[PDB]
Amino acid sequence: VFIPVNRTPEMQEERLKLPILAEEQAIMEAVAEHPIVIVCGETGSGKTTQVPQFLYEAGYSSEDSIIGVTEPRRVAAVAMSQRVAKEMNLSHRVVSYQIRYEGNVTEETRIKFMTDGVLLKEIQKDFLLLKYKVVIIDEAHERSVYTDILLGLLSRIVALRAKRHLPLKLLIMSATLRVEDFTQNQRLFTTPPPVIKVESRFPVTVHFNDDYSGECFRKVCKIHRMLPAGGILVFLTGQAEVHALCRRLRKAFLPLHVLPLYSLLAPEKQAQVFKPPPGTRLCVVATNVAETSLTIPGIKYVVDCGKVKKRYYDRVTGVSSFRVTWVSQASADQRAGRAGRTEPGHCYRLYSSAVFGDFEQFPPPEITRRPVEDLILQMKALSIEKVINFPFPTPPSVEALVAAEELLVALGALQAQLSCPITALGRTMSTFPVAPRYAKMLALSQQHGCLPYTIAIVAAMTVRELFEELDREKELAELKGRRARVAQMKRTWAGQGPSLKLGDLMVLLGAVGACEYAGCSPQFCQANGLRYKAMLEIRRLRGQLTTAVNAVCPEDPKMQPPTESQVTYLRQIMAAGLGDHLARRVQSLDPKWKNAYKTPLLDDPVFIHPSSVLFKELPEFVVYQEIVETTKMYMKGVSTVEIQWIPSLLPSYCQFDAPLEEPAPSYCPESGQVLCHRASVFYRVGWPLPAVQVDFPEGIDRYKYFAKFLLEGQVFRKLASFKSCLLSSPSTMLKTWARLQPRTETLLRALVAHKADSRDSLLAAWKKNPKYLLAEYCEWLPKAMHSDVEKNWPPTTD
RNA sequence: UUUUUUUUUU
Repeated sequence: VFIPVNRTPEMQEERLKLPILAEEQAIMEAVAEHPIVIVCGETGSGKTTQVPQFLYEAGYSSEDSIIGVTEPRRVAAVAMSQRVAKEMNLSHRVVSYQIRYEGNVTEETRIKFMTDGVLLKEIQKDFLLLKYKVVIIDEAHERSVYTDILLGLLSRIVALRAKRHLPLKLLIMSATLRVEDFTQNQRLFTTPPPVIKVESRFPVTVHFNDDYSGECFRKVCKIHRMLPAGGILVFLTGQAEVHALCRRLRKAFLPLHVLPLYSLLAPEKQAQVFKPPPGTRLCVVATNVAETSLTIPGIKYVVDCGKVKKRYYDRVTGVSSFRVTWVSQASADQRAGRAGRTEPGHCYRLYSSAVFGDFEQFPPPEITRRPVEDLILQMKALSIEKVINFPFPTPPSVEALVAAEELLVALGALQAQLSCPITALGRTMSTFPVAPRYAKMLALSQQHGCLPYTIAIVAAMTVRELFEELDREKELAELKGRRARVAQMKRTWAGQGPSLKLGDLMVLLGAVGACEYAGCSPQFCQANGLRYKAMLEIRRLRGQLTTAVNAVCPEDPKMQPPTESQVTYLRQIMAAGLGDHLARRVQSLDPKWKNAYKTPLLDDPVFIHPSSVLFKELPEFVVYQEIVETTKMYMKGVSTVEIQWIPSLLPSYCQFDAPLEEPAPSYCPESGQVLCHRASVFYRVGWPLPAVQVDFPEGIDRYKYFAKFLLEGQVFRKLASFKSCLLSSPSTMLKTWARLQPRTETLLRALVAHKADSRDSLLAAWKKNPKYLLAEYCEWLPKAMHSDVEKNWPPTTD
């Protein structure tokens, strides 16, 4: 049971400062008595660090059974692993972190810190989480997509483990007080788990009072002249406000060190905030990064916009947009908490006391605001067929769940309309750590040696804000030259000719290749307008994407430039990934459509993005990565599609009239199926598409054509020897002068009975009984031949 | 056709 730690005297006093220590036996008694415990403790409560220690003291860690702790951030995983390992007297062999592309875990590991996504991937490998006896899910109040999928899954895992008489304990740790979606949720936890509230210790003063930027300049002005020396933090909506206020404040200046903070800021400039100020007071203009991501020790006065920037996905169109709205009360309070963490602090809210009540208490969960295809593909891999049966803490919209299954079926991830389970292709995609669209690109890309190219493109698309912003006399020319420098570079990476057809996606590839060519130089990144932090993240992601692919397909990471054929094959892999994102140029009217494109998903005209390399080229068909609305509805991530590609690449999105007699249907040896040329038209828009070789539609005519090719020996080459001796032509399966011939019906009926319209279908039928078509096939040969046929009847080897 | 990303987990 009990396990020692050997506390050092100096860390003892610190540890005793935190409040949760008093309630240790209370939390440990709850954990023993209940299967699931919810621990609610504000920042500084020390719950995250100490609760794994308590359970370690109670002996939950063991050989097969360890304590796990899941976190939203990578940083919080590693940092927490280190702090606990030092707060206890234990090696990082015992207390470890696992994050995306780094590791710390050993058989010695008894407390494991991890990101929520890492736990999900373990749930894929073993759904029972046998290697865990306790799982702690921390920062549940953040309600990230992975916390939600984890909480719903673990309720089932806890149940499955319990009936196996191997109890798994789940502890849910929340900084905020409200857990209604957990306690009141009948589907998630049939019995409301006990809720433990831990108080913690530096009070925050809140002051209530068109453009939030102006008042903030005033507030920062008024505070600074008036109040004692202490850190100033201002929350602003976006980067340009941050820069507008910093330059404005620098112009304004007794002491003041002005530092702008935003997530994409260069890590060097970022770091300036934490270090204390050089007769100069600290005032930092920041986005939400200061609210959670960064903790600034010297801050004593915060000024609050009252406004957040968020990204909204339109379900009908699929389109994304960036809008500014009122903060949540919890976001408003948490921003205030930043003010007074190591001294009494001041929060001045630029909204009225009345406005604060108008705020939505809790921000909407991140799952409801975005496509959920990645999760459902994960859920389908765990055999969760009925998505609505899943116990979402907050369920996503119906249209969101229906859209996802439509996309995942369209990629081939989910089979077949009564149900759609994961496919073999869908199962291997589930392993890849990227969105299922790019996941299919990866699975599709295992050919022509462009796999590292596609891995690089996908990695460059998955990363956010690849290119440095560089926006908003002699100083303007320095900045303006940089833009022309980066634009010229973007064009240089994307060649002219077939290379330019890959467009923006080629520009990402050429950016990744050029960066790796210079050994990912920070000098190179600043020279060519690439972002250094993003480029490193690109490199790490390519590594993890390359290792994952090797698991699926047994077979030099930093690459060499592609040949023209490779670039066009890259175009086809990308178009197949982005099938739902196809636009056609308009030619015929309204002045709004002069250079526009039309996409079936939305009525409005869409345009190539002005910074895109395909902007002036304006090809007739493109696939876009995403559509973002600002002033117009713009296509970003654009690549060219050759119109004839569409039916062979995106057959699910097309509608074919009838199979064509000219050219006549053929048999495909690789597929094992009947092919035919079919004319097609895109589903909602009505775009005419040429006739191309496509699989023959399922139907009674398909069986006839397959039966013809089988008798000719094309389907199975063992039967090909007999083709000379057949009594009537194989052609009589389609049409015959001998109407009363029974030969053709008997073969066709037997084929229908076993749904044998393909090599794989018939080969399957021969497993269930290997003499399946023997009688019927013999009907087509003279009797003397029958015995030799039966002797080698399976016309398949193996 | 003319560029206006908040924040983060595999």
